[PDB]
Amino acid sequence: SNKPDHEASSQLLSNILEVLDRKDVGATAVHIQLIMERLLRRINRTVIGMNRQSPHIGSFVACMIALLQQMDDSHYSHYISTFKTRQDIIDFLMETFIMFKDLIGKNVYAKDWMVMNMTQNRVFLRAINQFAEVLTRFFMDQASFELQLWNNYFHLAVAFLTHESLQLETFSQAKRNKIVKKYGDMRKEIGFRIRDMWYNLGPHKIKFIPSMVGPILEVTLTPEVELRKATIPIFFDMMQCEFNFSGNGNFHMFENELITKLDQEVEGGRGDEQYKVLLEKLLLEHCRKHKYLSSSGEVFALLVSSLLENLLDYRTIIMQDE
Repeated sequence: SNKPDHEASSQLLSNILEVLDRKDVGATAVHIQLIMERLLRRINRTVIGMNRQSPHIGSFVACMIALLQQMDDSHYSHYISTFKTRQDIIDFLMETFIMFKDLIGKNVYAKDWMVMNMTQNRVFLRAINQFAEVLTRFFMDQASFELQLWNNYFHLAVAFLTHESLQLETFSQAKRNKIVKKYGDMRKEIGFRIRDMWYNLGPHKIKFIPSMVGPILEVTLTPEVELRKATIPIFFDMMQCEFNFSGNGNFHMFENELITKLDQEVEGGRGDEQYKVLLEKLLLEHCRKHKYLSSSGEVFALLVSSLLENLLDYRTIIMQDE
């Protein structure tokens, strides 16, 4: 029966936290700590159910982030880390990620509040980061089993990283620099964190490739240079992992959907010629790092690259010939 109170509650919920954020009124680290402790999963449940889009849900949105905006890692790690039986906290985390995907998908703003938009981007960065560290120190091969959940994470991570791109900052010549000075390039460390999570995964990667094949391309498809630069080697990485498998088998299964998706997005029109160029380059580098199977992957990547100029030429010609 909480329904009519939602907005009203948010009102309450608003002011408290913001007067908590009000600087010199009084020290509140433990106080906000407590409020966190006994309201987080709660409000998350709410906006799970409050998840209807038409109403004042957006307000709750701010509420949530504001909390965690104010609220510091020491707290995340404090007891929201330190819950009861682990499986419960696992459940909670799935709730978190699924909701985050539900946020980034169907964003609750008309894209004109891009300022607070950037802010909530940042706070989501921070929060999911804290989730990353706990998921390591509570769900790496130290928690060797029940390690699928990253599915969500990774897609969510990728799904996060799949907006606010070079053309977007292009809008004003100032726009890029503006958002960089205020924020930098979020995508950089976003992808880097996903990358180090990949590395941190360890041997269980082989359990995971065919799924994560899709995600690693958009990030690689990224218009920018540098993170894409650090991003390609992952490809040689899991192809090598598939080789650790290919001791029994190959990586043909891998390269198949590789090529597949590669197509549908390249024809979808994201990468550029220099994209394939640097692909070729770096993959070749990696192939110099390794022996014979690197040469095999080289000829396969030559096939790839070929297909790439085929597609780019296709695109440029279609947009101008019929």
